[PDB]
Amino acid sequence: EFQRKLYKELVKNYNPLERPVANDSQPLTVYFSLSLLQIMDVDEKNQVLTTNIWLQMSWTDHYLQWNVSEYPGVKTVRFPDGQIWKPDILLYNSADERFDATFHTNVLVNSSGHCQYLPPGIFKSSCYIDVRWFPFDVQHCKLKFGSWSYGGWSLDLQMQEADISGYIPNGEWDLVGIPGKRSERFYECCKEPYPDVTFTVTMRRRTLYYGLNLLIPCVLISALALLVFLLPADSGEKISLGITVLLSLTVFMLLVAEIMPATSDSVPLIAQYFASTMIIVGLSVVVTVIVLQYHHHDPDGGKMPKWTRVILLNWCAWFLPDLAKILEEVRYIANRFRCQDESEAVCSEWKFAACVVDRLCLMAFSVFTIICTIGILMSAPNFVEAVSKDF
Amino acid sequence: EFQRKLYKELVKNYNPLERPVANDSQPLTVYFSLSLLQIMDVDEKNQVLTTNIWLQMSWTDHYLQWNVSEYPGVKTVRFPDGQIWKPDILLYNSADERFDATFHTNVLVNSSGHCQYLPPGIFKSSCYIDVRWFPFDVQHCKLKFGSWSYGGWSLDLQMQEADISGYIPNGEWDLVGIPGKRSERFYECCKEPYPDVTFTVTMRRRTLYYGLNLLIPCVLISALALLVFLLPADSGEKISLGITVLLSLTVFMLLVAEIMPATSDSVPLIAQYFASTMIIVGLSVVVTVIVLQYHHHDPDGGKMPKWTRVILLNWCAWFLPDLAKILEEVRYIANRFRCQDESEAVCSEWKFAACVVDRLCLMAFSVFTIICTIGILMSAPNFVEAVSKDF
Amino acid sequence: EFQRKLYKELVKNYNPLERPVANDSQPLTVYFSLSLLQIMDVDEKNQVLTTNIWLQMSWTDHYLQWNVSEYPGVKTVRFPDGQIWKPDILLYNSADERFDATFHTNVLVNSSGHCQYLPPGIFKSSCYIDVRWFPFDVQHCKLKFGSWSYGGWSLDLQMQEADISGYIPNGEWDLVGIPGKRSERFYECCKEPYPDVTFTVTMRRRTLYYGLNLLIPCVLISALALLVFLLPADSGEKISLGITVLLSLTVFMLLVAEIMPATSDSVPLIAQYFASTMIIVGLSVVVTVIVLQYHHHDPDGGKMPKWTRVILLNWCAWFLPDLAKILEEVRYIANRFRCQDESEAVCSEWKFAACVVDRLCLMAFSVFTIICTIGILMSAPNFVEAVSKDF
Amino acid sequence: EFQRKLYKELVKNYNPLERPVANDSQPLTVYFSLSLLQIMDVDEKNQVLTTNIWLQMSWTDHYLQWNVSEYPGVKTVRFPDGQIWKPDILLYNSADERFDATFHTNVLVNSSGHCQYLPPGIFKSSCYIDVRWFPFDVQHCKLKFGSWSYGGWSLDLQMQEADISGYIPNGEWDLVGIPGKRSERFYECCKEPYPDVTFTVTMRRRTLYYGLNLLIPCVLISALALLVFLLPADSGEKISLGITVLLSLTVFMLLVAEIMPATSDSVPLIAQYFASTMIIVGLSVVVTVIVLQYHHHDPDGGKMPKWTRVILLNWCAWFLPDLAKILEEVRYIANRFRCQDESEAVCSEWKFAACVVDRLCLMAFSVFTIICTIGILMSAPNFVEAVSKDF
Amino acid sequence: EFQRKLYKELVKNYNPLERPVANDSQPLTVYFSLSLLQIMDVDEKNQVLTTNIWLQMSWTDHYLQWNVSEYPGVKTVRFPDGQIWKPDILLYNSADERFDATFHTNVLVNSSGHCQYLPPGIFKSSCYIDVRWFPFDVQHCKLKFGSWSYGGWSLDLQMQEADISGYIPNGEWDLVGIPGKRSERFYECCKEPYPDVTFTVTMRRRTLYYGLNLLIPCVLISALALLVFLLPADSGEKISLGITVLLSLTVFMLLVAEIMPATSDSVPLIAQYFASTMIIVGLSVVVTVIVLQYHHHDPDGGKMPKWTRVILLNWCAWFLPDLAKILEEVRYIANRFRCQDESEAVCSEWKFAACVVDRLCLMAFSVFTIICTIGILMSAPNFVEAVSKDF
Ligand SMILES: *[C@@H]1O[C@H](CO)[C@@H](O[C@@H]2O[C@H](CO)[C@@H](O)[C@H](O)[C@H]2NC(C)=O)[C@H](O)[C@H]1NC(C)=O
Ligand SMILES: *[C@@H]1O[C@H](CO)[C@@H](O[C@@H]2O[C@H](CO)[C@@H](O)[C@H](O)[C@H]2NC(C)=O)[C@H](O)[C@H]1NC(C)=O
Ligand SMILES: *[C@@H]1O[C@H](CO)[C@@H](O[C@@H]2O[C@H](CO)[C@@H](O)[C@H](O)[C@H]2NC(C)=O)[C@H](O)[C@H]1NC(C)=O
Ligand SMILES: [Ca+2]
Ligand SMILES: [Ca+2]
Ligand SMILES: [Ca+2]
Ligand SMILES: [Ca+2]
Ligand SMILES: [Ca+2]
Repeated sequence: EFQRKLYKELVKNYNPLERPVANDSQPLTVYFSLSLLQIMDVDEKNQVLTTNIWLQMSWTDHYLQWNVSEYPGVKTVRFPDGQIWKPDILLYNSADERFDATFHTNVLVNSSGHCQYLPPGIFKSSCYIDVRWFPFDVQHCKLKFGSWSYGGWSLDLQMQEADISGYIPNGEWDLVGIPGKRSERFYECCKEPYPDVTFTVTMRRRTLYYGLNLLIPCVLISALALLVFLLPADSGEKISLGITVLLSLTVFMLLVAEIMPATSDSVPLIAQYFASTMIIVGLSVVVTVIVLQYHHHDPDGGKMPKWTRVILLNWCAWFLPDLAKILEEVRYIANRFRCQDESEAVCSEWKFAACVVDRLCLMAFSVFTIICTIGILMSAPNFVEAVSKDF
Repeated sequence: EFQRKLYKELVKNYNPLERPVANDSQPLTVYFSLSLLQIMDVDEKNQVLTTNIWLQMSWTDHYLQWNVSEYPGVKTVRFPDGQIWKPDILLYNSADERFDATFHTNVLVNSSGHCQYLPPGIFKSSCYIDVRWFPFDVQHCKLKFGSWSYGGWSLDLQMQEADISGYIPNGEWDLVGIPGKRSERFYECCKEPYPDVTFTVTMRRRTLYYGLNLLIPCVLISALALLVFLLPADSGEKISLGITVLLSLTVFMLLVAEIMPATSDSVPLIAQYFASTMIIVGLSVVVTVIVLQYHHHDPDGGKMPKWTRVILLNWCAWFLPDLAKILEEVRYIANRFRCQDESEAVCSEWKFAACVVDRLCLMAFSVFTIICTIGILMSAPNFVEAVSKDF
Repeated sequence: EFQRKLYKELVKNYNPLERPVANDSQPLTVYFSLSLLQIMDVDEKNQVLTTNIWLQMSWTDHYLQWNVSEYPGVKTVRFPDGQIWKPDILLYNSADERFDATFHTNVLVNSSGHCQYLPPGIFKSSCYIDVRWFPFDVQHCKLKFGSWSYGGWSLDLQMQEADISGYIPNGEWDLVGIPGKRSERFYECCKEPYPDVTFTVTMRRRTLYYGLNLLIPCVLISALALLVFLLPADSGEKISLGITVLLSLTVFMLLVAEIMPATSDSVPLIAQYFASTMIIVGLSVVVTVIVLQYHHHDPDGGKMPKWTRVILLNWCAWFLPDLAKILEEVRYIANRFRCQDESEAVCSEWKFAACVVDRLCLMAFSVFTIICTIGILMSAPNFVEAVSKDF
Repeated sequence: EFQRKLYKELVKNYNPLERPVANDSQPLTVYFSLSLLQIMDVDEKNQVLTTNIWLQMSWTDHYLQWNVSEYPGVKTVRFPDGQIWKPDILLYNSADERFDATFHTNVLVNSSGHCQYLPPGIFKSSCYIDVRWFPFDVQHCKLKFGSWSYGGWSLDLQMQEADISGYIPNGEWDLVGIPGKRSERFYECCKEPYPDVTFTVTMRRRTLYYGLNLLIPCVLISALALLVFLLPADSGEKISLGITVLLSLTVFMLLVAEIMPATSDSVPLIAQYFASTMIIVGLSVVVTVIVLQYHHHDPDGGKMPKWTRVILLNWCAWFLPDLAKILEEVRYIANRFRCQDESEAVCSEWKFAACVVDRLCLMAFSVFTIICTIGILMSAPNFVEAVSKDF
Repeated sequence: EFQRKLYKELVKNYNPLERPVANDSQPLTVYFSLSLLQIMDVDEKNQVLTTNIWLQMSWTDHYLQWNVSEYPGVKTVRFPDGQIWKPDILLYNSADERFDATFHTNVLVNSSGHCQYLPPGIFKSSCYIDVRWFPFDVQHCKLKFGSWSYGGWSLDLQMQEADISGYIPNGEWDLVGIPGKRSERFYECCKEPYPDVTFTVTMRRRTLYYGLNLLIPCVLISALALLVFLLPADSGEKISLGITVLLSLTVFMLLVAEIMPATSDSVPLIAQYFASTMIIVGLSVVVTVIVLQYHHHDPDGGKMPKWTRVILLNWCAWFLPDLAKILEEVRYIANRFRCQDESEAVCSEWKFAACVVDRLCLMAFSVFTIICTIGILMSAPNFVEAVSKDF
């Protein structure tokens, strides 16, 4: 009975289009804050960040002042979108295709004339994502808020501390904080200045999934490709293994390339690792070809180099009537056998050379693989941190 | 003729913006309920739940009271969205990009002044999905409803029992119930408190599809990889089989990783199983390399260890003129043959050692595989339940 | 000149919110029909049906009655959405995220007061799809229409026969008919009853695509895997073939699982077929291992079982001075040769055993494959029908 | 100053809901045309066509007539959507989920009372796509326009020639023309007739991409699978090659099936080609098995057929004291050698038979492949055309 | 207090529908500019460009002129969408499905009557993308702006220089500039002319990602396929390697075809490279078949060509009582041995021929591969530029 009379009274001569103030040349103060319920999702490929937040706008209005004595028991009044005045605050860097995801909600007012506006939102923003240290990476995403048609001479934004109290953990990221900052900028459009409020979300990725799904299989594959050397040449399965491994590695590179963005600013870590692995395996294939070349060789058809063989041997050693016709034919067959034996002995020497080559290159490749893996993974700053918590 | 007159009369001096009550300081009561037609879908990857429900809001209005004697035969009247007052009840935890999926429908009123509002909706909600026990998993999804600009001093929500009578079975989940709960919370925004109504859907996954599509092939693949040992070394297909199996297993891991979320909170069961399988197969490859190492070996080039061979043998046994020239040459060839025979015998000893190694490691790996499979699958609490119904 | 005057006259004292009738307590009659232009699409995975239809609502209005003599030459008048009264008829079981796809169009009226409303629509509906007999399957999809805030005491729905005259063939389904049915239900919300109109679309899938793309390759793959037996053990390609076939079959199972829903209500046919095929091929691999076990075997190292060999043989047969030194050495070498020959003969016996095993298991597996394929495909009721038309 | 007065004057007593005419019983004439800027896209799978066009509606209005002498210098006036009357012309066969993609724009008027309305649009339409001759295919897509609530007695549509002057080439299709046609139809809804305007777009696909990406690899794969015959049986790589080729072909069939619709109306060309290729390769595998069967064969274990061998040979030929003990033992070993030689000779005969089988079946399969490829590709009507322009 | 009075005064007799000018026949001037914040994304497949920009419209209005002395301290006033007049400027070539992505914002005015309108937007445009030189490619995308219902006689567009000051680098493209141009066109719709403003964005792709992900593996694969020749025929892994490589190359072609559009206008570079690689590898397979044909060959079964062998040899050379019975049998066995030796020697000659063929074709294919790679990659104009910056 009093609420109705008050509602009649307030909009007697109102006009939403005016900035409500006692002095027309004195700027108005608006307190702007953010509240962050959830980190909905992150997309590296498209470079977008989806978040669920509540804005918080507060400002005092002169006209909507009423006395509590004449109107009893009524403390708070509400007004919808178009009936009163609201600041047209919205996101500068959006990717929503509608550009304003705010669900227009009510406005609360109390006798002094204060006014609150907490519009929720599922906001999409255009971060700049970097993968120089993927998966051991930390990301900085800035949300930039400000007014559009109102400037410093006519509006004045002041920042309050954000709110992470209701924050719900995501399960794929860790939140340090969302520090805020105010600035005044000078756009090449207009005379008067324009302020802005920037909140810088810091996130750290939890690496258990990407550590138990990518890295461990990669190291195991490298181990398997190292294990090829020991397989003796007699078994014909010496090179099918390596080629199958390379095909598997190619599949793996497809997988990882799908889940990463195409940024040419800086080369990523995981790409360095994959490149090293493929080069190592290719050199393994080449060495294996050399080995099978030495192993199969006709002693009578060819000969042997000197310097190579002697150096190889040194390195290995340090590391490790009618009766007359009868006689004639028997002599012949025995000589045949002796020649065969000598040929076989030379072949055996060839084979020993092949085995020593195998062993030497095996040790070399094991050392190279171990060193490269360790160095590449140590290169990441956050590694020491990420392994202490996630594991 | 009377309907028209009533409609004229009721909106003579109405204003939608007022909370309709006899006493302005006395709070209003609103009865809120839910009805659940269908569980539209669930998405583990994005962690979202899509449901089809009918809200149920009921409250009494003082102004829309009319006498039935003067207006005859008219019992119920209807009012659209903006003409009368409605509570702005909406979902707190939404993922719709429009944030309010409710299809604004009519409002029904009867002479006492009671009012009903049943707006339907395809609601999306941000559950927290867990896969610690996938596929034998049970999920708890909470839907949180409440008002936005109205508090306890001005509105009072009371909960009625939900409705699963019209529920349509999904074919991929089982519904236990949707218990509801009321609470009062204190947000770091405002002085007065705010209530909320939370419904906790419990779902259990039916495992026939995921049991006949994933687990059975995995066990069969492990069996095939066990069957490699028995393949004798003479056939060159001893290691191509295992490597092909590993490539297939990698493909399988791709498949499963696509259909699972990237949560680092806790390691999942199926990942434990896959890790065990890949480690087992890798050790199988290594053992096979060792076997082919022993089998192919030059007796004259090398020798044999003692402790290893004797222990191996024990374990196996418990488990299982010119005429003179003629004579000279004949003597020579016979001695050659005897030496060849001795070499062959030593080679045979090597081969027997290889076979016994094969058998021993085969039994060891069979035991390990069986034990690990059984233990990993027993680890799931719900297993005993899920196998009784689904199968 | 007369149209304008009529339009002025009709809305002189109108109000869209009243149910237009002579008697306020007498219910109104509404004739509701459907017309079906196209079956836009079907999605098994999400269980949705997308259709293009035209509603048909007809009802008489008392107020919009005018005399044709005073207003000459004007027969039909039109009214847009909010100016007159329309029944809020909409789909009960929708999946559109907007929940009302109807494109609000005009309303036609003629002097007696009759009114037509044909709003088009691309409607999405939540069918219950079943794949127990895929691809030889028939589907029943129900569209449920009714009013929301109007009941029997205040509205009365009557059904007319649907319209398939304009129906456009799809190319992937066949339409039998869309029988309609009326019912009155009692929802656990309200006192008065509520009617509903349900149209049951029946569809049959045309199988040429899925018969020439899935089944034929499957049978050919089974044939190829049968052809492995005949490959003699000497060629080392006896088991690579089968394993490659199994990998291909796994790929095929991936393909089919992608295009099918995850319903645990009932096991599907195609899954039965695939399971049978994989089990058959696995037993083939095992048999091949056994064969290569017998073929490669040292006669001197081991011996032979009796019962197995004799039974195998029976089944096959039914189915199919210095001179003294010279003499000594010659004697020795000849004895050596004789022993070698005997060993070779025993080896030949082993090999013959392997070949007979091959043949027997080949026939067994051919019989099993043929019988299972024929039985599984006959199991489908619609098969006899689907092969008469589609092929 | 005059524009304002004119705008006041015109809407003094207007009502958008009336059909504007001098005579109420005389029908109105509307000139309807289309203009086609771009062929946005085509989707075979869903059977949809996305286009960018400008409608062109023209009609004369009686009320908006003004004298140019009293109002000077003002020639054209503009009116937005709801202020004046417009015909509710829209697409009959749409797939947009909003059903009317027209961007409501202004309306232009000139003193005589003529009125223009050119609303742009990105229209989606439900073509009927056919792939009987893919990729050498020509497509007919019909766009059907007409009014909804206005008939012949009240509206009269007349068609003007379309406009392809601004047409922008797509790069994946070629446009012949868009002939238009008018018709009057009799829907089973209503008494009065209803006209319609149908434009029939004709498109021809440019085949360079699909000719250099699909066909050429297919023919090369068939060539490689032909090249298997020449590989001699001694090299164990005779059947791995063919099976790998078959796996590749399966992958290719997956690729092509993804990019084609599931229409069972008629079998497509590319499917015929793939079926022929797979059957050819399967018979190749079978022949290879036969060859390896003959090549490996124990002469003593078995014998040889007569008719087959003789016919094969003909076709090939047309196409292409103590001393006594010493003597005894020597006799024995020599007889042994002679028997071995005879066995080897019989084996050689077997091998020659295998080689001749290889050659004969090779020529047969080459002839079959060439003939089938040529015939299948000639079968397409448009082939001769498509190869003259695209290449 | 003055703002309110001014707002009352200005809209006393306003009408948004009039073009505001002193003279009704004199055209109005509008200054149009663009500002470019970000290049959101590019899609080659669908041929679309997504950008984030700010329009800039400026024009003077006669009615909204007020004196600053009477109204003190108020300099700028604001007006929302429908209250005042705005030019309906929008994109001609759009792909948004809503066709106008502009977020309608306020309008700023100052006493002289000047008016600004800066509506932001995430605009989608239909470029024409070309891949003739992918990845070393430069793209020209034109954005075409203009008015719809207003012409030269009634509106006059003038262009200001664009703004790239706030431009944010993308990380996948480089921006040269966005030159603008004005034109007057004559559409086949209307009498009066219509202007337009076209901005031509130039972009250059940064190639590090596509250079380290595609090209390097391709060259390594070609190297591996070259390395097959050196593998001696004795090892049975001579052709499995090449076929596995071809399968990998097919997978790679799938990958690249997915990420490229299906434009038949002109053949692309990367396709030329892939075609060359596959042809080279196929000829490699054929050569390998020839080699294995010569290597395995029965000397007694056949003979040798003359011209081929002699030319091959020249090119290689330039490049690089009872006792009588005893005697009889001994004679026999010795003759047997001699014949065997001669056969073996002829076989050795065959094998040497095979090896020389291997070497010659190896050098030929290495030369061909090197030349083709170098020539194909040099063919790109931008290559020399792109390698200087990106690397
Ligand atoms: C109306 O709302 C304002 C906004 O909070 C209230 O003003 C606050 O009052 C408390 C009480 O001492 C102060 O601590 C705060 O500093 C005040 N706000 C600000 C921004 O300074 C006010 O009390 C409310 N009630 C009335 C009747 O005005
Ligand atoms: C108003 O618009 C109409 C529509 O075009 C104009 O009428 C055309 O005038 C030309 C000039 O001779 C004729 O060739 C056309 O045939 C006319 N249109 C039609 C549909 O017949 C008219 O000139 C314009 N101006 C005025 C003042 O009416
Ligand atoms: C209102 O806005 C106009 C638009 O800029 C202002 O006019 C500009 O004034 C400066 C000052 O000398 C000139 O350099 C510009 O050339 C003017 N604009 C144009 C388009 O020529 C004007 O000063 C503003 N204030 C008032 C009171 O009119
Ligand atoms: Ca992510
Ligand atoms: Ca699921
Ligand atoms: Ca389907
Ligand atoms: Ca296409
Ligand atoms: Ca791109």
